[PDB]
Amino acid sequence: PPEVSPVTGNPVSPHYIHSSTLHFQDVNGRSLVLRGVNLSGSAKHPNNQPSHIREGFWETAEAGKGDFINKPLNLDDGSADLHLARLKAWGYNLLRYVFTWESLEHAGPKEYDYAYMDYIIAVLRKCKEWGFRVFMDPHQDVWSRFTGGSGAPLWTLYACGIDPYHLTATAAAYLHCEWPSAESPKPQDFPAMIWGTNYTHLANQTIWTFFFAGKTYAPKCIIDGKNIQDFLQDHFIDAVGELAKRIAEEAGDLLDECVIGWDSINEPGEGLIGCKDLAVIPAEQQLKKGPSPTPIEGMRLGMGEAQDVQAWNFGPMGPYRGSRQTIDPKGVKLWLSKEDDVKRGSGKWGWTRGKEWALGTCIWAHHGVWEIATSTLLRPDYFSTLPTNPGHQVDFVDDFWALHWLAYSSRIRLHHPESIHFIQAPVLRQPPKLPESFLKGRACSSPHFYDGLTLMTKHWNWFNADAIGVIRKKYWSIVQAVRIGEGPIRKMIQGELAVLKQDTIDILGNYPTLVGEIGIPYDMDDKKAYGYVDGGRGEGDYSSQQKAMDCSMNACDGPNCLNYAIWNYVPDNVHEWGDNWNGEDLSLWSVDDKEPSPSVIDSGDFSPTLILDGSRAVAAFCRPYPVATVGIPERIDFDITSTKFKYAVRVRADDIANEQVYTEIYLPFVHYAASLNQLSLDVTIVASHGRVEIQGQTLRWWYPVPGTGEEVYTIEVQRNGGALR
Ligand SMILES: CN1C[C@H](NC(=O)Cc2ccc3c(c2)NC(=O)CO3)C[C@H]1CO
Ligand SMILES: [Mg+2]
Repeated sequence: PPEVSPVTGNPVSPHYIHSSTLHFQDVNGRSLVLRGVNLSGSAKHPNNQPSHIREGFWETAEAGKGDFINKPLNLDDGSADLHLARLKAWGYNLLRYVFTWESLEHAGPKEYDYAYMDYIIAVLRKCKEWGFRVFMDPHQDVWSRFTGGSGAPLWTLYACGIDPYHLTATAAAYLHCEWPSAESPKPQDFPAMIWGTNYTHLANQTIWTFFFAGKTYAPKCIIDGKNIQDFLQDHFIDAVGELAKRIAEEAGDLLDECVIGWDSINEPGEGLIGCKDLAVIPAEQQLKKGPSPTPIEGMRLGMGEAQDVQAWNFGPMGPYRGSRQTIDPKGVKLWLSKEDDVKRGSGKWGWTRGKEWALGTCIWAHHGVWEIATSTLLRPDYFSTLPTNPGHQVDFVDDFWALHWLAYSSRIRLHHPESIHFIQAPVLRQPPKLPESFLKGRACSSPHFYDGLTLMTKHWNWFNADAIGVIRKKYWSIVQAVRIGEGPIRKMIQGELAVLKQDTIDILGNYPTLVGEIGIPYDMDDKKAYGYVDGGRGEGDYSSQQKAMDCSMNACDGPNCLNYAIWNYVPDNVHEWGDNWNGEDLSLWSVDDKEPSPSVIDSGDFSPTLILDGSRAVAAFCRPYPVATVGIPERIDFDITSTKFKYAVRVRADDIANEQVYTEIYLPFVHYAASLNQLSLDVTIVASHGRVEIQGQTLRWWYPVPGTGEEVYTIEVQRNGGALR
């Protein structure tokens, strides 16, 4: 690695993690692997406002409030250190830190919650004191909580001319708090993983088109003298930059040593950009479930007109058409009236709206996309090209997302000069070619991956299918994408993670890859493992959950040897409501599943209750792996049943190896302890070269580099006497 930064040309801190090659590297040239969790989804919503509670949901946000203090970690009751000790004891060295635009700018435009950013600083310092590397996640889901997920403050909806209280009657967004109606909600009946379909309902279809391309498809949406595009992007970027600046000015010791970089905006929605025909839902749209209006059908509903729409079920091979369904808004419109914009919109939050921004009527009709009098669609391919140049067919990633990233990454570097750009292309899209003028040899691909079949069906199936192959039309038929049996399924999923690596080197360059999100649902089979069904039979049996996560985790091993962050870790998770967000339940830990310095955790002299009590399928997500390596990682293999761990390293004659520069491997007590009834490893170790040493949950491996060329060394570990109970 170089002696100066490829971004600034200055010398680097000793803690610097290089991100200019296919692997993270410390200053001694050791390849680093960073593995951990997202902390935390609990930060998606304010205190006492879980997704399923409607009381106070709208009122507090209307008053400009947004109390996220002590999320994700309560710094007042001493629980924060225990949680971090548990994560560190599981061997994690990485945290994807979750924060929302709402939590920063809920009071109003440019009225930032500086107390909450100080809280974030206070949490990040504990993380630094516990030895975690962190990168920051500006997080959202289907734009905002008020459109069915998480992210942006309520006032952005009014800024877009939308009356939040008409979203349900229009079916422009499905809110857990208001399912099936705002009058008689039954949050527990909220269909599984339906919240994601909000991306293909009118509110998100509109707002995301504004955000990434307002100047192109909505040129008459002027707000404060700017197109809504700049209004929204400036305000989102300014907010995140305001947090980075604060950290830079008030806690600069965090930068690079702990906070190594910033993720791009989370899973950005595409809106209607690229829609080839507003009259149909393309067969390529992979996710359909429940009532699924086409774009024009949703717009007609947005004007209060009843529509008979197709409903979709999710079957073993993906969505398929069920029965048709009639949505009747009974005349209720989605669009804020002029009167309400004065009382609740522009006049309340403090902006001026342009004369040509028609209110109380559909904004796409106002731009000639369809005619309201006849309810007829006029320009079905309007988002397919540029109105100014119909010859150019749009690519959302290249033409709109990339331009946003350019402005976003610039701000990040402005306040965090040595920041790694963790590049998150839109879900299941390849990243764009980005200019080295902006990457500057300090970037990492941060794609997400989920076992999609397992996540939608909340079941570990005896079959599975190659999602990425289907998207890339690899197979003549979707049936040829199916695999049967653990082996084939695991090999298939490992091959899917390999595509993420291929995307990086082919497109971005010789940079590392890190799976920013990966995980499996624990609320499987109607919560049999929580004891909810079959007269309580199966309570505590996480066999299916353990196999699903073991398969996802194994996919990051093999030849991939990937960095990743598991989704997720929710201190306030419970069996009844899961993660308290849209019925998702992906937490590794729950108080409902229960029956201290850093130095003591490094010592291994802690109680086994810390690493097991409250965990779910801990055998799958707490695994051996090499934190730092002299050379390049070539292959990781770990087997729960036998506890057998095998790691191959490609060592090169030019690599640096000596007494203080060695390979370090985490060996979890969970799999290798003598007993879990001090704690100690009870293992047999076989190394092709060099010597080894054991203390706590840490294995140190000294070996010499080859005299010339490169050779592959191996180390094998296995618990004495089989696996634990
Ligand atoms: C657990 N929830 C799930 C949700 N995010 C997504 O669903 C996006 C996604 C990414 C990668 C994927 C697929 C989907 N689908 C595939 O089939 C394989 O790769 C948000 C997250 C936390 O709240
Ligand atoms: Mg103002």
